[PDB]
Amino acid sequence: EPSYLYAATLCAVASQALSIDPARPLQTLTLPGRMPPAVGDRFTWSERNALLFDGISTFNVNDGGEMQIERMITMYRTNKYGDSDPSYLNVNTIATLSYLRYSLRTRITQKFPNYKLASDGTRFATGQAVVTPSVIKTELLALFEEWENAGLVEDFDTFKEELYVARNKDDKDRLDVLCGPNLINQFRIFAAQVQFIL
Amino acid sequence: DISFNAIPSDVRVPLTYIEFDNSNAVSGTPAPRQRVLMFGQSGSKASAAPNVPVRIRSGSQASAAFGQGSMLALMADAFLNANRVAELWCIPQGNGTGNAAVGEISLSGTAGENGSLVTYIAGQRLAVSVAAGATGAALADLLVARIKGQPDLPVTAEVRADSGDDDTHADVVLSAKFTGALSAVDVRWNYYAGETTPYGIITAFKAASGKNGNPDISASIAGMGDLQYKYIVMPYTDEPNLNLLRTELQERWGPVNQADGFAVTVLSGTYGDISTFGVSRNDHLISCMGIAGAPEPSYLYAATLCAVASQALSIDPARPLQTLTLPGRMPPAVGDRFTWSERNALLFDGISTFNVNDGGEMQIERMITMYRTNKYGDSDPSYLNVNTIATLSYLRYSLRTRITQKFPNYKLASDGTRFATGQAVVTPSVIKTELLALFEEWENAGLVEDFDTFKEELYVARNKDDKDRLDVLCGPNLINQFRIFAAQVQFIL
Amino acid sequence: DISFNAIPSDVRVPLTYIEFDNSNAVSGTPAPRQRVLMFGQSGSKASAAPNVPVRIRSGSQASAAFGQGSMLALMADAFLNANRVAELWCIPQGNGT
Amino acid sequence: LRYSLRTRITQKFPNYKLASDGTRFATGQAVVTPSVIKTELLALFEEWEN
Repeated sequence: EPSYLYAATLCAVASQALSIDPARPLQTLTLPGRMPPAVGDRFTWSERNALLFDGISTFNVNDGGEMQIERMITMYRTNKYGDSDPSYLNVNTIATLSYLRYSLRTRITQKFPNYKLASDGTRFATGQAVVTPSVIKTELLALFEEWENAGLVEDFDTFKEELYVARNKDDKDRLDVLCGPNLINQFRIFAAQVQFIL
Repeated sequence: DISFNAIPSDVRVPLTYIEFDNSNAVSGTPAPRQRVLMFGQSGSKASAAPNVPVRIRSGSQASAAFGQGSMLALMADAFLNANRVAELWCIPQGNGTGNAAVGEISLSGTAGENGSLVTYIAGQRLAVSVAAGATGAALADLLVARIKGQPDLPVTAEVRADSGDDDTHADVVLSAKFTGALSAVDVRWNYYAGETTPYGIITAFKAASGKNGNPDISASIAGMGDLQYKYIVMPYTDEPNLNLLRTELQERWGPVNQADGFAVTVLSGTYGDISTFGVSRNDHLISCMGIAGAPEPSYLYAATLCAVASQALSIDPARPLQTLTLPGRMPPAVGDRFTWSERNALLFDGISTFNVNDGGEMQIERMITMYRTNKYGDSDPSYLNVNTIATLSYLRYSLRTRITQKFPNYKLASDGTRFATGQAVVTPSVIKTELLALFEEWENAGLVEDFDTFKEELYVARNKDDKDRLDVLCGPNLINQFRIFAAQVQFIL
Repeated sequence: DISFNAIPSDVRVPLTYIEFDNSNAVSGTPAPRQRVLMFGQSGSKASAAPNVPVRIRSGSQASAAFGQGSMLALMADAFLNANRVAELWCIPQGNGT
Repeated sequence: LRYSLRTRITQKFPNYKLASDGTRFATGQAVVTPSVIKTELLALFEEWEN
């Protein structure tokens, strides 16, 4: 079949998997109703691994004429000055980054409109709309827990330690927020050494 | 939130949605199916394609497809008579270098009594009625008629006249249907007790000189297949074919293919040859049972040995094979059987040994691999037993089957992660508990030993170099067979 | 972290990889096989060439291989009647002046 | 004793990487500090002390 049909079906199943769970690996999902390449014209294990190194995603042809997904990877292998960066290797990484940005944009634009930021020592009342760096920091930690129950952010203690929310000393009316992504990782490869004792 | 599949989080139709998940369904591990592949040889007029794996379910079908009387047909018949449940594959190898003639039978003399003559060729027994006052030419004609009457003989025979002044003496020339290093067959007279030859007949067997060459297993391995192929019989015993099989079996034994195998062979020859072969091979994926003076050819014993081993180790891998019998396999004649010292020396060489029970039944003393030294020159018992190899293969199969089924596509995280109750997240602690549960499972099954050390030495950790990987280092402490049993009385009077 | 033998590190294909290693696979020490070599003399038949080590397994085979009534025939006969389990090797020394 | 210890050293520690005692080697990493070899030798000494 022509390439665009495979592209359409793969995008459909990928959208399903990533919308149901952004950080779920697309390892065993199948392309429904798509004819695989004939036997003797399929990449072996070594070819698939080499292609995954090069940047092109792979696919497995399981028994029953079904076409799976294997590892969807983004064509990102070279850092800015040459080098080799895996921070965008998994499509799950970029998808989860997009989901986190979406959720944080929604929460900030919903819970904090028309508020008035102030220094942490401000004696703001209970109902008054004032958000100190400490208040927004606690809100961010609670929100991080809110998408920690549903996975997707792995560690918490390192996130709390490295979370740096500060008032912008120059100019005004913006919180300089720097947070380690602490993105979760997908169970892709299992390596086990038996080392029998006898 | 439960990690769902095929239930979008962006659904708002109020109809209920139920999902069937095939993960976390099978408990324990399914018992592997018994797959045995025999690298036999096919004679002429064989309708099966050489160097192509073919499934065969009946001995007659194997003979029809692989050529009638070919050694592969006999191997298949022996295997099927010794084992039925095991799924059987076979790959013919065509024919190899070497002359097609085996030897000559000189049946000279003049009948003195009115008895019978029995000739045992390739194990198969042939009976000829001996009439009183009959010459040897008539008996040779009757014997060659008997040989042609039995298609299952790997060798076909033709009568040749005296070519001399004498008249009674006549020759029976044998010619193997398959041309290979195993084309030579064993010919004897009066094997079973109570049988005897008449006084007049003088029997002799002139073995033709020449060492034939086994066919190369090159196209056979290049198209062997990708199935499990638990056991791989190998009638051939020369260096290059076994080296090729070593390369293939060591590639399979590695973690990049995950499919395990074992190469069961038999050698028939002088004790020195068997000992040299055993000390020279040194491959911990191959086993051999040396025999001397075997009435049947080597491959016929190899088929039954593989059948019995496959059944007895698929029933329970760690269970030894001290008593498992070889059904219908003719033992060597008394006086040539290995004594206790010879069998112990063979067990310390690398060649497996056999015990002949009262009545002629053959039994397995101890079947072992060829592992006798480490990478260094020092000795090593780690891979000594075939049971160790079978149990390790089963353990790898069990662990792979459980891991690829319970955690198909999950998300790894550190141990201290507050994921949901039903969320599909794997942590080092989760994998440790899962591995401990599976270890208890096969300990209750009875394939392993002490659990405290397994729990203490089980180490599961995320790879700091590359993510999306879990590194697991465990110690199973395999269960050990009963083997010998030494006791000192220390009686008190 | 762990040094995995024969497992290809730096790999991407999603599967399961399991390897067996003999490190920490032997307890105590394996039982050393006892081997005895004799520097005896042979004559008469002496089918085996002198100064050639022969794994001899029986007294009759020694007599037929080292000549009847030779030093090595008697020595191997005496040894094998005392310790059959040991692995034996004989080296004939030809003839002495 | 030499036979047993040669077998033990040639089997238990092939392709390892020794280091000073204060090294921060991981649990599974192939590192044998002098202290590790000392404890292993004492355990082996017990193994042929029983």
